[PDB]
Amino acid sequence: MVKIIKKPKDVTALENATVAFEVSVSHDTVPVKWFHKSVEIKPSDKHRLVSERKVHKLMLQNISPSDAGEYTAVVGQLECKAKLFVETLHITKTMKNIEVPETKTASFECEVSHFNVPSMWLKNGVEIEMSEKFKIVVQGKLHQLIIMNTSTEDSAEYTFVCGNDQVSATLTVTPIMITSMLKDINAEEKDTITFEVTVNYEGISYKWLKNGVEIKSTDKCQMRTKKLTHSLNIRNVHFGDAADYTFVAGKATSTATLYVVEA
Repeated sequence: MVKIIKKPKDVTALENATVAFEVSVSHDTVPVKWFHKSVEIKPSDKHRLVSERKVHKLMLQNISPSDAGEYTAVVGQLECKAKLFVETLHITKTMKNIEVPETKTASFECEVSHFNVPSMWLKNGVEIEMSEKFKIVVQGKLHQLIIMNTSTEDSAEYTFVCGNDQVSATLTVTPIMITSMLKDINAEEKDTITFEVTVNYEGISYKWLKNGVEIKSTDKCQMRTKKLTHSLNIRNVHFGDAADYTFVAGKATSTATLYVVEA
C-alpha cells in the first residue's frame, strides 16, 4: 500500500554547489535507499541522507563534475530516477594576440560561461594587480584587461583564469619609427620657425626637448599633431632660441639644430 507520491527532479547546478534530490511517499517510516553508478550511497562528508516522516532527501555537498549523472531512489520495489548536471566555469570566447605601438593602449577581452566569475589576470604566470597601468573590467560575462602606455616591458603572455579553464594571448609592443627626421633650421632674428617630424603610427605620445630639457607648451612654443606629423612652432626667434631640439616618442628620437642669425 506504500506509494511514491512525489518523484525526484533533475538538478542543474554550478560546480561546488550543494544540491538535493527528494522523494516523498504515502507512509511514515518507510526505509529508502539511494544509488549512483550502480552503488548504494552511504552517509559521507559529501552525502547526507535525511528522512523526515514521508519525505526522503539526498543532499550532495560541494559537488564536483564526477557527481554528475543519474541518481535512483528505491522504495520497496518501486524506483524513481533523476539526473544531476554540473555546470562548470569555462571560456566561451578567446582572446586575440595583438601588436600595439609603444605608448598606445592595448586591450584583451574574453567571454566566460557564467556571471559573477571573479577577475583573474596573469602576466607570464604571475597575478596582475589593478593600477593606473592595468585596468581590469567585468561587464557581465565579458572580461577585459586594458594596458595603458605600453612599452617593451609589456610584451608578454597574458592569461585569464576561469575556474579550471584558462585562456592566453600575447602582446607584442612595436617600436615607433621616424619616417621623416628633423632638419636643421637656419633662421634670422624675429622669424617664426617650424620643426617637423613624421612617424609611422597615429596616436603616439611624444615630447620635445631644448638642449635636453622638456619644452613647455606656450604661445611662443606651440606643439601640434597633423596626421602622422608632429610640429614645434617657435615664434619671434632670438639668440636664446638657438639650441638643439629633440623630438622623443617611445624609444625613437630625432635631433636638429636651430641657428638664429642676429642683427
